[PDB]
Amino acid sequence: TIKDVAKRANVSTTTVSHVINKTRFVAEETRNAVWAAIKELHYSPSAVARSLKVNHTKSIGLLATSSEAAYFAEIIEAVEKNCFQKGYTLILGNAWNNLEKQRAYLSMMAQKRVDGLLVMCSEYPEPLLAMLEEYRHIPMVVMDWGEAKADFTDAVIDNAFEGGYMAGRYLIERGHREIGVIPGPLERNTGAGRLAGFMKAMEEAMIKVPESWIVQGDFEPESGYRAMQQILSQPHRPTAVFCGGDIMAMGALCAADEMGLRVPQDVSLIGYDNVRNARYFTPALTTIHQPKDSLGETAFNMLLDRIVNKREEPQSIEVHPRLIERRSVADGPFRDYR
Amino acid sequence: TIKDVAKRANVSTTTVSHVINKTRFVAEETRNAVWAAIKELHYSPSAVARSLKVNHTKSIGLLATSSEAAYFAEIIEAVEKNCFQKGYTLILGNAWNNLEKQRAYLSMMAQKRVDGLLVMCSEYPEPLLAMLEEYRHIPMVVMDWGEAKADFTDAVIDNAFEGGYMAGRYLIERGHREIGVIPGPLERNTGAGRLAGFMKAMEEAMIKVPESWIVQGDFEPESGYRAMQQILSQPHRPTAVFCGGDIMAMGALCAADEMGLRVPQDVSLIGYDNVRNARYFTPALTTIHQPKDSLGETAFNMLLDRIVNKREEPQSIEVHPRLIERRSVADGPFRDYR
DNA sequence: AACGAAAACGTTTTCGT
DNA sequence: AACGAAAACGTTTTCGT
Ligand code: HPA
Ligand code: HPA
Repeated sequence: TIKDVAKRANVSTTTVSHVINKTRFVAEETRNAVWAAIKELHYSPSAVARSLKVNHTKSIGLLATSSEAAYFAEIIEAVEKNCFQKGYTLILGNAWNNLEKQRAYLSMMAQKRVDGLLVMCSEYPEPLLAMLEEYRHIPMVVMDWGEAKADFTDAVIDNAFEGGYMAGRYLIERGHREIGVIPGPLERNTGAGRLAGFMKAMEEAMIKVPESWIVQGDFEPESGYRAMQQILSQPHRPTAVFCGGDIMAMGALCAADEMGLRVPQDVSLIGYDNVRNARYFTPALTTIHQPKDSLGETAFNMLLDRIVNKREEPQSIEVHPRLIERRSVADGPFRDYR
Repeated sequence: TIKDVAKRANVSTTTVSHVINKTRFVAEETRNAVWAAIKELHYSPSAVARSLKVNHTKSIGLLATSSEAAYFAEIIEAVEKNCFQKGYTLILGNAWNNLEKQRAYLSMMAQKRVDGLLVMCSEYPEPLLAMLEEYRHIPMVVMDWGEAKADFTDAVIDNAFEGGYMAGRYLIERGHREIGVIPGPLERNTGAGRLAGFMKAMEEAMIKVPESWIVQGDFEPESGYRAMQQILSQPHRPTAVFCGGDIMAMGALCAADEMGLRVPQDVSLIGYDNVRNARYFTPALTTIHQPKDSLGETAFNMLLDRIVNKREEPQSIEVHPRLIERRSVADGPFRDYR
């Protein structure tokens, strides 16, 4: 088809290619004539052919977990903005935490020859770290670890522990001493790490968390629902709760209401993530905000770098969570006494 | 690199290619030897080369509006499941309703030579219908129109009007006669069409909607927020409200609460979409459900068809909305009298 | 029986002059 | 000055025998 264009125009394909890519000077007349043809012939230059030669697809592949979850979804929309602006094409793939599913997309990706790879897998067992490393040659960044699990990749780090700590500290300073917590999955950073950040503040204050007050969640609203319930469904209940993710908080909130308990009036609740629409939770949710957009833009960037400036050394950038006060928390019993 | 494999194995690339694609019989011995090499050499067959020849990329491109919005996001996660299972690669692109942005991704897409194109643009002006048709040769389906706007594409249709109608009819039959409505954008099917489905039921019942009771939204929680407010912020207010989308409902709900009005006790509210987590709205939201997943799987399918069975004739499939009763609606003044 | 040799797919790019 | 001819990128596939 470039051949076809060359001929309607009566110049060499070499010519046509030069004008289409402004890669060498071409007389106006010639240049026009080309476009002329380019047009009527209705030509779409082939990226496949092109990549075949120049050696890069100008496309990036996101090997994610899932994409419906608010959290994830916001991150993804961000990464996409960035590919778009720097000319990349996004290939989105959800592995749902399945090794097989993962071994597959990974390979499909390599085969399609993505210029780099963004990794958001949530949980990383040895088996997965292992496949990951077989692709060390394709440049890549992990957007969701706490520390840097490997040497063959870039890492953007969230400081999830200091998020955890901030959350607890707020409750503490608000008068609270009987706190419960519904962490998310311990096999995830945003799961374990937020918890532990919360747990230090507790020890620090000599607050002890009765095991019957800690109930695992899985980031989904339903998990929050059941965990709330189980908490408030007992003789002795805390006055405040730290919930590992906004969406689950949202479920925690529904149950409180269902049991006719008032928030924050009967139970205070603090979440985490600061999802796009936690302000419209009822009540407006007080939570820890995760820089979602910078987590994304920051990831795209270390990758480009590696890609463009051909970097070989691993790198890591920290990002920082911060408290957003809204209306789901009220002073606790000890406020006045400090 | 296939050449490299051929040689470690001492067979022809032709051979290697036959075993890698099981496209002709190869002796075990030979077959093994190949894999052998395939392995140590650590070979990843090139899809780019391959597509270059066989003529198809085995990849589909989603030219969407945005992907953070619950609604959209759920649809997308669906389409992705389907590509994955039928071997396709997904290229996600958000045009945010911008013509330019649209003219771009469209072209980037063609150039990358996607096997087909899924279209979800929300609004379709002539200018966009126009670009769309310049790509009539790349097979495509529009997942969001009400009727079939063109002849050069497939259409999956939602019956949004009969969704609108169902919603109104519920309110009516619950005792309600003073209803307000916050529709979404009239330039969108899910905007206009839901409204009109609602508006017929009204006329049908001789209920009239005071213009001061209809306030445009844009599907975002904030728009619901402002529109609620404006409704309840006036001398005479309705007792029930029909809100064009769940997320905006969610915002409508927050404001009611903020003005200290009770739902459903003070105002009844019915939404639309049945987003994944409307059940955890507070109160659990009564709404019209949109088959999201079938809207997706149904789209992927007409496309495959066109792609695989090489279809030329346009086609359209209807899908059907349905009421989900939860807890945001209560009987109105006229319940007993019917 | 089981496999090779060689052209082609649609570009980009080196050297020409 | 302004442009062409021809090889190459990494596969698949037709005909061989
Ligand atoms: O794994 C996760 N899933 C969903 N939301 C989240 N927010 C933090 N981590 C997660
Ligand atoms: O355009 C839309 N955006 C978001 N949610 C929606 N639900 C129906 N239509 C829409």
